Amino acid sequence: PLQKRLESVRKQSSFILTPPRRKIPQCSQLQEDVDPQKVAFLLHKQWTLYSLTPLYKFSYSNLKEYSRLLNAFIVAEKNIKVIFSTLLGMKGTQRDPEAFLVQIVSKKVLWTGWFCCVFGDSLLETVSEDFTCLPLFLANGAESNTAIIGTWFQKTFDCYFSPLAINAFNLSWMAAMWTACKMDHYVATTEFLWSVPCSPQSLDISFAIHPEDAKALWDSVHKTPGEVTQEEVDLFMDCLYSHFHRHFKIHLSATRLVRVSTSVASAHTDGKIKILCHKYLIGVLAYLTELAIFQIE
Amino acid sequence: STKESKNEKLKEDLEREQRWLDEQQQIMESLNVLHSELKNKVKMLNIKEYKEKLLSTLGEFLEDHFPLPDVNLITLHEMLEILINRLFDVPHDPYVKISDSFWPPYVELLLRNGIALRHPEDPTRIRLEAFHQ
Amino acid sequence: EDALQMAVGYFEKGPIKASQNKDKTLEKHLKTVENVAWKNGLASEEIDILLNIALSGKFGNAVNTRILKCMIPATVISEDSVVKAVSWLCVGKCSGSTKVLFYRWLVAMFDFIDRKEQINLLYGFFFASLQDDALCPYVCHLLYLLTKKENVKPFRVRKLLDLQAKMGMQPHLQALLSLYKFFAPALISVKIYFKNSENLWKTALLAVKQRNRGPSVIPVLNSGSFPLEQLQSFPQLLQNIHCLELPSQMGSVLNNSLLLHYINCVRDEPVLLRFYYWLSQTLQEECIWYKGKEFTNFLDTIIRAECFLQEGFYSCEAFLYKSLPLWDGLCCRSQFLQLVSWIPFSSFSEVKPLLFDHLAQLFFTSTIYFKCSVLQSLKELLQNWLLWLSSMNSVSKLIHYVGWLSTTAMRLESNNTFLLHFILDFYEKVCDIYINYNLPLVVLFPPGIFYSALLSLDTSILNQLCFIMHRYRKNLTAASKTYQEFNHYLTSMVGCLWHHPSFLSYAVSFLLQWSWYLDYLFSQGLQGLKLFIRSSVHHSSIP
Amino acid sequence: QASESKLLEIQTEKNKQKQNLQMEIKITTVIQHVFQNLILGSKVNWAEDPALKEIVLQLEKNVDM
Repeated sequence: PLQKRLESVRKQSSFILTPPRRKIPQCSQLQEDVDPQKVAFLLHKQWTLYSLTPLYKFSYSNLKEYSRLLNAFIVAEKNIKVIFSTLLGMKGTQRDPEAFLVQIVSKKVLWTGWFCCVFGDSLLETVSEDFTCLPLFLANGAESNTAIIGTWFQKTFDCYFSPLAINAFNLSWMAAMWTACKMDHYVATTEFLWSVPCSPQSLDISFAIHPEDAKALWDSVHKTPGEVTQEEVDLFMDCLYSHFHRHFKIHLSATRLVRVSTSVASAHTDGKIKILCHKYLIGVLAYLTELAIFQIE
Repeated sequence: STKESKNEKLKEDLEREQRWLDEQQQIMESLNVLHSELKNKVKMLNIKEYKEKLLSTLGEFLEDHFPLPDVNLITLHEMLEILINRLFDVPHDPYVKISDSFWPPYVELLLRNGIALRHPEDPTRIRLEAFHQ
Repeated sequence: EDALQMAVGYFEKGPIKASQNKDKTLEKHLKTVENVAWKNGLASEEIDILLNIALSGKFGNAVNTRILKCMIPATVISEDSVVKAVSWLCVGKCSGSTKVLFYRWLVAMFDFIDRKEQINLLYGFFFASLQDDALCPYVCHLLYLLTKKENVKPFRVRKLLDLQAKMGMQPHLQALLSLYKFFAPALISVKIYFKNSENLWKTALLAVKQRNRGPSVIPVLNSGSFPLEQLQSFPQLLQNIHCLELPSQMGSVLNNSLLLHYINCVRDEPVLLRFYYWLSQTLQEECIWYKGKEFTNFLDTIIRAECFLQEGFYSCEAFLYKSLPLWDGLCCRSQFLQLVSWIPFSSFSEVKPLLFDHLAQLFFTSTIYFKCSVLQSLKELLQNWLLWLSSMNSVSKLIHYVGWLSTTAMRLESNNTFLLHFILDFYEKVCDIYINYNLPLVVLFPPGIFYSALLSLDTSILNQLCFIMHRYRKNLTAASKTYQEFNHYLTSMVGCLWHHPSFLSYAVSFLLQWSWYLDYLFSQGLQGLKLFIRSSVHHSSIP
Repeated sequence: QASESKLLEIQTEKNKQKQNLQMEIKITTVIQHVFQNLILGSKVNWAEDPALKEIVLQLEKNVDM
C-alpha cells in the first residue's frame, strides 16, 4: 500500500541531487482570514521548534474535549485554564490542514503551542486519509508545561515532538533568503553570531552590518533575479569572510554559525525563532516546514 | 568454541520455534472454529420470552417480599403496572395522581429506591423513572 | 483436622458464649489463619467461607477487618464467592469501613478471580453504590476495571453526569467518565492512578504471582469489542480475537505476545504507518541519546520480535541505511549485524549503491572475526530470502558478489582457514536451493576457493569439501558450462585422491598400531568421506 | 498465509452483514431496572434464594441484542 511506495521514495532520497534554487518571497500582505491581532500576538515573540509525526484521528470539531482532557491531565500532574482556538489563513495550500493554537491562561497567557504545516505536501502525499499532517510545532512558555503537553500528546495521538536542529548550511541559506527579501522599513540591522568550538567557553563573535550596506552587497552578489542559488550563498559567505580576514586576519570560516538575525526574522541553531514582519511570515513557515519533513524522512 | 555456541544457539532457536508453532496451532483452531460459528449463525420472540419470565418472577418476588397489610388498597403490582402504562402511553405527561388506594408505604418505597419521582410542584402526582433513556 | 481447618470450623460456628478464655481462642484461630495467609496463601474454599463470614453480621468489626486483611489467595478466587459477597453487601448488616475494605480488596484481587463475567453481571449493584459518597472513589476504581462496552447504558451515563455535576470533576469520576466516553462517544455529547489504592494485601508470594500474571522505552498500554486490559490469558485471546481493538499505542505490542498474534494477521495499513513512525523516531532518539545497556536491551527485544512475524521491519531498515555510512563497526555490532539478516527482498541494483558499498568498506578493512560475522549475517539473509520466495537474477548477483568478497578476503588474510570454515558453511547452506525451495538455480563457487580448500592442510576441510561436492552432485542429478566445470573439479579431486599430507597424522597412528587402512580412517570419524566415495565418485562403489 | 487469508475473508464477511418491538424493548429495560432497584431496596440475601440468584444474573442484559 502506502508503505511500499514510501519505502521506494525514501530509497530514492539520496544526497546525490543538486540543491534546487529557491524563489525569493515577495511582499505579501496578511490574508483576509488572517486576524491581525492573533498574528501580532504570535509575531514579536520567541518560539521553539518541534517536528511532529502526522496526527492520528485528529478532529477540529471536538476542541473543547481536548481542552478539558488537557486540563484533567494537568490537574492530575499537580487556577489555570486551557483554551483551544482555530486559526485561518496560514496554510500554504488547500492540501495543508487547518492550523490551531493552544493557550494556558492563569485565571495572562503563560504557555502557547502552535501546530501548522505550510507548503508541506510530500508528507501529505505519503499519508492515508485518517491522519492529519501538521508536522510543525512552535512552543512559547515554560519548559515544564511543554513537557507535560508533549507527554499528553504522546499518550493520546501516538506521536513525538523532536527538537528540530538547524545546521550552518541551512542557516546561511535562510540568511541569504531573508536578506533577499525587500523590507520597506529597515528597523533592525542584520546580525550574525558565531561560536568557536572549545570545551571551555570561549569568544563568541557577533558581526553586524548596516541594512543599506547589506542590501548593496547582496545586490552586488545577486545574479538571478527573484531566485537564490547556492553560488549566491557561497559568494555571500566568501565576501563576508574575506572582509573579516581583511579587517583582522582571522579565518571566521573555521567557526560555527549559531544565530542569524535580520530585519524581518531571526533564527538560532538550538531551534529559536523570532518573527517581526508579517509580509514574509507565511513563506518563512514554508521553508522551515521542509525541515520538519527532512527530519521525518 | 563457535561450533558449540552455535549448536546450543540453534537448539534454543529450535525450541522457541516449536513453542511458537504450538501456540499458533491453537490460534488456528480457535480462529477456524470462530469462523465456522459465525458462518453457521448467519429476536422478537426472545425478547418476549425474557420479558414474560422477568415479569412473572418480579410478581412472585413482590408478593413474597412486599405484601399488603391484610379503604380498598391495590397491590404494588397494580401500582407498578399503572406507572409503566402511563410512562409509555403519555410520554409527555407520565404523572399519575395518588389516590387513597395507593398504600403510602408503597409510594415511599418507590420513592426511596429511585423508581418513582415526585412532581416538582404537585405532591399528588408521581411518575416512573425513565430507565430506557 | 489440620491447623487451619480448625479455625475455619470455629469461625463457621459463629460467635459463642461470654468470654472466659474465648478471647484467647478467637485470637489463636485468627492468628493461625493470617499466618497461613501471609506465608503461602489460602485456598479458594477457605476464602469462600471466611470472606462471606466476615461480610455477614456475625462477629465484631475487628474480626471482620482482620479476616478481610488476611484474604490472600494461594492460587485463584472463585467468582461465586464474590457473588455471595455482593449479596451480603446487599443485605446491609455490614459496616461501612468493612464495605470500603471489601471494595479495596476486590480492586486489589481483581486479576486473581478465575472468571469475571458473573461479576460483570452485578454491574447494576456496583453502580448503584455511587450514591454513597464514602464508597464513591473505590466503586469508581472497581467500575473502571469492570466496565465493558455492554455496560455503558444511557441511563448510567446520565446518572454519572448528574453525579459529576453534584460532586464536581473528581479524579475517579473523570476516569470512569473517560472510559464511558471511549466506549460510547455518541451518548456523551448528547492505567490511571486512584487515591487510597495502596495494595494492603501485597505479600511476597502474591507479588511473585502478580508478576507471573504478566507473560519509558515502551509506552504504558492505555486500553462489543473486548477490552485490551482484560486480555490476560491465552484462552481469552482465543475467544476474543475477532472483536479485538487496536491500542492507542502499540509499543506494548512488542513485549506482549498476545497482541502480536493479532498483529501477525491484521494487515492494516494505518497501524503500519503508526508503528513505522513510532519505531523510527524511537530509534533516532535512542541513537542520539546513546552518544548504552538499555539501548542494547531494546534492540535485543526488537530482534526477538523480528524473529517472529517471519518478515523484516522497515523502520530498522531505514535506520540502518541512515547510520551505516556513519557506523564505526563497533558501537552495537552485535545488534546491527542481526538486522541485516532480516532485510526485505529487493533487486540487487538499488541496495548495493546504498547498503553493500559501506558493507564492503568495513569488510575489506575490519577484523577477520568481523568478516566471519558479516558472512554469517549474509548467509542468514540468503536463508531468509529463499524462505520468503518459496528474481533469480538478484540472488545470482548476490551470490557472485559474496563470492568475490570471499575470494578477496581469502587472499587477504594469508589464507586463514578460520574464514574458510565460514565460506564453506555458507556454501553448504547455498548448495540445497533446488531440493529445499524447488528453485532450479545452482551457482558454483569460484575455483580459487576450490583449489585453496581442496588441497588445504586441514582434515575437516577435506571432510566438508567431500560433503559439498556430494551435495552438488546430488542436486545436479536431481534435475552447460556448469556441468563441464563440475566434471573438471571431479577429475581434479580424483587425481588428488586415490598420499594426502593432511592424513599423515593418521599414517603415523597407522605406524604406531593391514594393507587396507581406510577402515581405520573411517572409524576415526570420516563418515562424510564414506558418503562421498560411495555415492558420488562411483569409480569404486564398494568400500 | 492461510491465516492471513482466513482473517481477511472473515473480516470482509463480518463487515458484509453489517411499533411493538421497540416499545417492548424499552418496557423490558424499565422492568429490568425496576426489578433490580426493588431487590436492592428489599435488602434480601438473594444468593440464598436459588431462583432469585439465577434471575439476578439474568439482569444486566442488553435487550437490543
